[PDB]
Amino acid sequence: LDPRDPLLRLSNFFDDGSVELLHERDRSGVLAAAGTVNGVRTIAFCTDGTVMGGAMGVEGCTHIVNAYDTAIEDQSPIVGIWHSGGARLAEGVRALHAVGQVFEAMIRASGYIPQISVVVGFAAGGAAYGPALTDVVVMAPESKKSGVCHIVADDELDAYDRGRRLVGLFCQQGHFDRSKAEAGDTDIHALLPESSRRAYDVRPIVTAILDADTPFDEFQANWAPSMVVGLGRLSGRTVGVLANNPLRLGGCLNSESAEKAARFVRLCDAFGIPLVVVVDVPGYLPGVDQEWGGVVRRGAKLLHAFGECTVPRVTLVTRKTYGGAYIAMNSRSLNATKVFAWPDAEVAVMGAKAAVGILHKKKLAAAPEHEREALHDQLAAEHERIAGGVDSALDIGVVDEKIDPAHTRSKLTEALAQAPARRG
Amino acid sequence: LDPRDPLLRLSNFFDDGSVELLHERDRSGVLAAAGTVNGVRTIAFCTDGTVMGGAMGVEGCTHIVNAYDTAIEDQSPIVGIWHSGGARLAEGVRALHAVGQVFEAMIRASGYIPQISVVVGFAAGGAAYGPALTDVVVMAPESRVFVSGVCHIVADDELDAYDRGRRLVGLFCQQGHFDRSKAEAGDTDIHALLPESSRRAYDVRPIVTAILDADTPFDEFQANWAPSMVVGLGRLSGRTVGVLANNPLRLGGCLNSESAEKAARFVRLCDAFGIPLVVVVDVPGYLPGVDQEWGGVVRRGAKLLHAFGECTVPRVTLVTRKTYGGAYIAMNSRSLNATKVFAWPDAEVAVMGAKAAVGILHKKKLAAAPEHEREALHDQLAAEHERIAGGVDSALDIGVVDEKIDPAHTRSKLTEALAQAPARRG
Ligand SMILES: C[C@@H](Oc1ccc(Oc2cnc3cc(Cl)ccc3n2)cc1)C(=O)O
Ligand SMILES: C[C@@H](Oc1ccc(Oc2cnc3cc(Cl)ccc3n2)cc1)C(=O)O
Repeated sequence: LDPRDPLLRLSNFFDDGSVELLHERDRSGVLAAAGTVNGVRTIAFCTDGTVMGGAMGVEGCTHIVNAYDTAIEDQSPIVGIWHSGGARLAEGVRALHAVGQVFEAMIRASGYIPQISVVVGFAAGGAAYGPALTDVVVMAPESKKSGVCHIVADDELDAYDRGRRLVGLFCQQGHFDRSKAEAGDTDIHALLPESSRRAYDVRPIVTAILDADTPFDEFQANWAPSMVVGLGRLSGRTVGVLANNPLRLGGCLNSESAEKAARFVRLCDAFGIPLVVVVDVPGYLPGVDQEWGGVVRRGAKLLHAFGECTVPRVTLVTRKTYGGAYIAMNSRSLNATKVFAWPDAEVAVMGAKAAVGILHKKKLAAAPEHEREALHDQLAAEHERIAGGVDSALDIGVVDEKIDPAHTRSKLTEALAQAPARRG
Repeated sequence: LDPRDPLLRLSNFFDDGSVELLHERDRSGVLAAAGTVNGVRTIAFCTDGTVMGGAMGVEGCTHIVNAYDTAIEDQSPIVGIWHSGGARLAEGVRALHAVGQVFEAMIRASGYIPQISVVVGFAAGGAAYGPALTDVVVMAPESRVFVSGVCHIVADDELDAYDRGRRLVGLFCQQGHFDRSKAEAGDTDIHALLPESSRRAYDVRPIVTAILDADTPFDEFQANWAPSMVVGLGRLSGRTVGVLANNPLRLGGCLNSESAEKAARFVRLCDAFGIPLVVVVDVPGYLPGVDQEWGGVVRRGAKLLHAFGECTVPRVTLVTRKTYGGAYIAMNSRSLNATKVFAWPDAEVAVMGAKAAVGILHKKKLAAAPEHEREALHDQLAAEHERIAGGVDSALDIGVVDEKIDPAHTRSKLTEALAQAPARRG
């Protein structure tokens, strides 16, 4: 059989022997079917790369729409397998219309049933926008469109594999397990650099929080690299993680990271998936040139996403969190479920040196130039002794609890478990 | 510092003698008040630029939050007047928390009561992000936002800024009703505004203004951002409507990343407040960034599909000259549940232009043809393709256009469809 055969593709995705066609096979360019993915009833459709290179037509789109109606009715996840040059030129406006009806079905399904796209071949035009409307896009390398693909697989087979795991993440979310959280506790603080000025990759910290032999399904690893987001399991339960990554742009927020974070927050909130927000961010940045439009607009959207969120969302401040960025990273003012801080964490308007340069500008300016750098450092030291600490923020109430980093897992799990499924 | 006195500014904005302060005056850096705007009960607050440059602190932010709670409780529009360098740094994290609570209030109000910002001075940091969370930002030129599409309306001066601020609350809060007699009395031959040649570019704005009431301003949003797309509020037979229109004068009228984003936000705004939409379509395609980055147009375009697809206010489409391909689907097509789709007689609804279509469908015959005859062949191939594809009659047959109309009744036909639609569904 040709490798592009849609029944072959469907069969490699679904549980063995579970495939049930939803319609008679034809020359429409689409084959849709029901089946199971590790037991859970799932709907899927596959564009047929053997007919007109998978081009989307009236009858094909109609099968997709029927599959969507079926999935919506049964509340089943729906998975599309894509390989298609786009709309069938010969079918004219009729095909355009039919493609649009696919979009409208996906929009009706949005936030109601999970939608996973597995792009296994070239996908252009309507076949690029189709996946763009779904919740998670898995791409095989054999298939610039920056930020559109969430997960890059090794090949086609690995792509169905990640696709299958995603069905489990969304449809078998499970329960938190306090005993497993404690059993996985480690000293996560040890993963930080000795110097508080040195940059590090946050991912080992994310990995240490999540269950040990469970994959971290990171989204968009190569887009907006100053932000890390993705799905995993914490004591068996599906969680989404967001984490500033000091390794890139000093972990600062900017237009694309804010966009990446906001979309991820909205996706998890839509499906009842609780969030862990690992914060270590000194500030935020404009684009090339000094354009602030993006980070203002996207930043606002980030605020909106956390603000309206109802799933549990717990913040952990590892090292430092400053200013407006502090506010946007799931702060108490935006109704965070709980905010924890490691012992040596700093929560402040800005660095003590910068703070002092502003608060004592005139004293510093009026001081003799030779006594000045010493005066600045002395004032900073005294500022730092009364402002910035965890104990100050505790006092104000914007940090709920300072925690031993050896208890990060259990503490996080405990806070998430005590929150309602929906409120805040 | 008299001119930046908040009471003065609040008084310059509200109807004369309607100011009722919501709290004792102080040095918190904000003053909040209730009042009227052409009789509509309105809540407002002004940052106090005479105190530490309007810097935002715990007490001031608290007044803003109580103002929001009052507006939300009484379902009143709320207007912020902004002049602030940022947060009261000496308050430390306390100030950060307080500014966040302002954001959180704006979020609670989002889509529930109209929020209008009037930026009259330097607005930085938190004072930049606050207005970004509201629905319409008006900016006086004697000012600057800092920490691009963030400003929707640029006024002539501070008083002009208050005047537009005031008109805006009228658009949101006194939306009125459609009026057939007035719609018809304003009918003109709108098609006459197009060039003779279907290949010439033109500014779509006179077409929009021809549709809207003759003696009523068209409040265009973001005129200098995403210029291939025009959006804005105006009145149609006295009724507040939103207008979206591709503008052929810029980038051929093509969709792209920021035009899709501009359109999507505007759709969601009108949908939130029960404001019906007129979509004027003349779009031949869509574009990547000039570096060939398609990411934006894909992500933002999908957001436009979503905005129209979920929309429940009435929304009617008018195809004037052409609508092609994927851009056709996105511009409030029947497949996304458009309320009604009108087309002018010579309009084209198609996958692409006939010349382009044939060039693909018959690439081989064309390339085989002798060089001095390949042009006559291309043209005869095109003419026969458009005998059978692309016209309004065909589109009527398929069902993607509901009615071909005489352009001289454009304004009244649009009014009729919007007026007779359910206020919610589709
Ligand atoms: C000290 C500083 O205080 C600020 C600065 C900004 C601010 O508000 C926001 C809001 N959303 C943001 C979102 C992102 Cl992605 C980044 C930064 C953001 N900042 C709130 C307080 C200032 O006033 O000078
Ligand atoms: C012939 C052509 O047909 C298309 C192309 C694209 C398409 O889907 C969309 C969806 N949203 C869009 C949004 C915008 Cl702002 C622009 C273009 C958009 N296109 C649907 C059909 C193709 O398949 O090649």
